Amino acid sequence: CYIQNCPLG
Amino acid sequence: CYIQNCPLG
Amino acid sequence: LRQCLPCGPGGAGRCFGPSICCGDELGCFVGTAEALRCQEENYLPSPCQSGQKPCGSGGRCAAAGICCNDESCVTEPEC
Amino acid sequence: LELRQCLPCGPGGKGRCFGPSICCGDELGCFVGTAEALRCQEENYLPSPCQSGQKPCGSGGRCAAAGICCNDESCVTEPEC
Repeated sequence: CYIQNCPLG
Repeated sequence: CYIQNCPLG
Repeated sequence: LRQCLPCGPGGAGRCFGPSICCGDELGCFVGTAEALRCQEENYLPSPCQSGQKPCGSGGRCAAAGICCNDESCVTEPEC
Repeated sequence: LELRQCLPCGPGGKGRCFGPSICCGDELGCFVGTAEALRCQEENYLPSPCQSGQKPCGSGGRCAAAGICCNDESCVTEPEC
């Protein structure tokens, strides 16, 4: 996932 | 030209 | 104001800026060979502006969900 | 933060996804919602975080192609690339 868009974080 | 960067007017 | 030089895949897109060639059935090329001809628009005396549905920062809707102005494309859902 | 590049994409996989629909290659340009960007939608299911390219630029992302700066939703001109 795109770091900017990842679940949890 | 691009309206934005023409000489515009 | 006219739609700028057509560009890209069988001329089926329109220049949204010097290096940005978008199209409904195409999406956007920001800075590819598809978008090389848009540089020609810069030596046409007539002012142009592609798109109809404005969005963003004096951008129109370039292609499905993408809003482009003369220097950037952004995902815009209401586009 | 030490992330992996995201899925490659575009012509001959020469490009890296910078967001769901943005496939940019250093010597390619940027495909934003074109066919070349198809693979970039798969990155969304991968559970690990990724971030493409180095020189971090602008709105939040980083230099994707020659003088272009994309984050995960936008590509703008930016010669600081």
